[PDB]
Amino acid sequence: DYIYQDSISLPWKVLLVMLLALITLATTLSNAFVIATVYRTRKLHTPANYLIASLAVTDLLVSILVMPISTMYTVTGRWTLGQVVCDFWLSSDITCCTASIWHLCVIALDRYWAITDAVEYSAKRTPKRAAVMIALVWVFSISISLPPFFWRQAKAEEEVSECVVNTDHILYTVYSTVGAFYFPTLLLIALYGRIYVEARSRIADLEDRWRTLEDNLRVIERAANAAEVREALTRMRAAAEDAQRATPPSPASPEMEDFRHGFDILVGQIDDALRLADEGRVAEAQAAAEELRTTRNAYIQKYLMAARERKATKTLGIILGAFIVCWLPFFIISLVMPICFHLAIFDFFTWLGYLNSLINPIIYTMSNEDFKQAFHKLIRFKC
Amino acid sequence: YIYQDSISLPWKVLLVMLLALITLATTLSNAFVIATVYRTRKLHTPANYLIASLAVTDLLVSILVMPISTMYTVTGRWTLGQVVCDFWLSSDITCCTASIWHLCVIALDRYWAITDAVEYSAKRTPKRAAVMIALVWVFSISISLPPFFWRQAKSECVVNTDHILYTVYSTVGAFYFPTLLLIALYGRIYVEARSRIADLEDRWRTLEDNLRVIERAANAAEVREALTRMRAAAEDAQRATPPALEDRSPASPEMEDFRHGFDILVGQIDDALRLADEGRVAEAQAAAEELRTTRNAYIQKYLMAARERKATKTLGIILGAFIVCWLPFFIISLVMPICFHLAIFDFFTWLGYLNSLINPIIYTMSNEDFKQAFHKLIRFKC
Ligand SMILES: CSc1ccc2c(c1)[C@@H](N1CCN(C)CC1)Cc1ccccc1S2
Ligand SMILES: CSc1ccc2c(c1)[C@@H](N1CCN(C)CC1)Cc1ccccc1S2
Repeated sequence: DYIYQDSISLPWKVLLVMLLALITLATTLSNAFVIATVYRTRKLHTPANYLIASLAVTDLLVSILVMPISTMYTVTGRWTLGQVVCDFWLSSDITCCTASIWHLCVIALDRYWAITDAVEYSAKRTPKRAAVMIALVWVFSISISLPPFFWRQAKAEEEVSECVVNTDHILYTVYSTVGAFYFPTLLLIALYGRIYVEARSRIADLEDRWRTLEDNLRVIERAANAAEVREALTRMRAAAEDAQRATPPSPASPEMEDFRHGFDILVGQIDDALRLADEGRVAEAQAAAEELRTTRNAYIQKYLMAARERKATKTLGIILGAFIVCWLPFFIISLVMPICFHLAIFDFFTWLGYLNSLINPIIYTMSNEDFKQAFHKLIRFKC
Repeated sequence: YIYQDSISLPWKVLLVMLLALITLATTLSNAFVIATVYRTRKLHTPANYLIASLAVTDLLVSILVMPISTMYTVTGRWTLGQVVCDFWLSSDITCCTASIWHLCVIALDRYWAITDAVEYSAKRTPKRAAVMIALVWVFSISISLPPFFWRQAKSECVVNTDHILYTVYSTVGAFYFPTLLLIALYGRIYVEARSRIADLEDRWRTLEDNLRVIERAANAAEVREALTRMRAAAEDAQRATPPALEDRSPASPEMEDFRHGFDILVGQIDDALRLADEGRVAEAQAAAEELRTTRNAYIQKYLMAARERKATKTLGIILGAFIVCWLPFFIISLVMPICFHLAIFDFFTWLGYLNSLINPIIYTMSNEDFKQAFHKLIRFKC
């Protein structure tokens, strides 16, 4: 029994409490940054952003209930706080960190329902629905941490020298590891590959509907009779109609209302250029095609931003990517620990795992343009 | 565009040849085991009954799954229709699931055989082994049952991706959960074995040093002090039961020989203590020379514990191979939806099936009962 913390000198001990309390703080500020931004901004009050808020709540509770106590226990190498504190430290640590994974999946589940059931769930999605999901996330995270302590009743010790999870029951060693990490993690990897292709699909959908509207504008311009024109317009009508069915979705930006109003305008123009041929004016419908092209240049160069909506999916992929690299090495290494300086690196991937609670809100700021401007506004880098 | 069409007929033939070889080798290997168990009277145990039902499982892969797979892989098309695609996946999922869970039920028996060695030796019957077999199959079934329960409501054969819920639940409950169970049950028993060898490897160091002492000892106080600690070492060696024999029957003939061997050696310590009371010391040093000869014969024979830890390691090679077989399938399966690629996905499916071959061949290579059973069959020995 040799604690390696003793070999590490006082200069580095200080640097490490400094560094870890920095991380602890950086996490306390970043997640507080998000929760305030959501609550204060009326624009952002959505069942979508509540999940994002309750995620930062969770990651904030790591920087509060877990991370500073870890800061002590990691640097020192001994647990001075006793048994009942060792209890709630692990309980909160598993529960918070569990809830942060399950808030991610409840987020991606809402994003799954926002697309596939876009028609259905837009009515179903209330704050109550977002709230009940949040409640079950915490409640599950609790009942993951609840089993170790029900069993602890047989032995009682006056003094405590160390605080790590119970390895007595293998049953709840696996159950926790999987139920808390593996299961909802693999869930998110599945919900990403799901929605990544969904985005890839609906963009090919509308890009093909654009090639319809693009080529048929060339047809109307080049068509020498009234029949080839209406033929183009009828294929443009059914294309704009089909394109309308598929919509990108969370705060729906003013620009996006403008591309949907850009379609109702465009369909308004297809209805007029048909009335123009009914009036018998063909070379006018070829001037109405010069018109549609200007509406195209107005709204569709702006629609070259549905291409951004697909990239807004990739950012959740980067969360998933970061999330994994953070926690997985812990869960890789934790199972090999009994067989396998080594205890130093186990302590490391716990912090690397806690580092997710920092990394989750900073991504939203970098990725999401709502928060980035909220961010630029606070420090005043952008007027 | 299906790439099976680009692959030429000569290689098509080599691949049905290779896969049907694997299909056969698996049909042969697992039948080899099941026959050996039933036929050998020595081997009839609830322990090997589990080992048999594992080979049963792996045999059903070489039957229900592998020859049908052999076709669908080489051609690239499923000609057999809907109701066949149903039972092919059902059997494939159920068998391959049962093979992971027969492994864990094996390691669960090995866990209860060691840690609860006192308790479970009475609890372990064939009935106890059998009910476990049943729940293994039953679980494996109810993993394959949901796709079909749900399709009732509403050219190629692959698993249902409609419910992401049961895409995951199946992937985890059938593979990830019990695999991680086995990795945990191995790290459990690997250290458990390391512990019981270290206990008695330390007891060896006690009785060795105290023999140096008594050989270098000049007094009755120093000798009797040595003898008391040698007695209590044998008594404290008796609280700890040995791992090779805990997996055996607790009352085995080999076990009584090491416990009676302790009673002999302690009986020898009782005379050399009584010898010091009479005032005879250098006679106890003729008695100490006597102790060394007896101890070496008994300890070199019990030095088969170097073997018990290694008999655990053979499950470690199974766990190791098993994972290397199936994991790449489960690595790739999650990356497939996003990410020529379908060629290698088909490959780790066969590499996964290759486990059904690799499981019984290990028992032969590892277990010395089968190795001799094998040499006898083919007439390897003159
Ligand atoms: C096999 S040991 C094990 C099993 C389950 C869980 C953990 C560790 C948990 N640790 C983290 C480190 N902390 C010092 C103790 C609790 C890791 C985690 C992370 C995120 C969500 C849920 C969980 S549950
Ligand atoms: C995400 S796709 C998926 C999900 C669950 C399972 C499989 C595949 C299973 N495959 C293998 C290939 N075979 C053609 C069909 C069944 C693989 C396997 C292997 C061992 C034990 C249980 C299982 S259950």
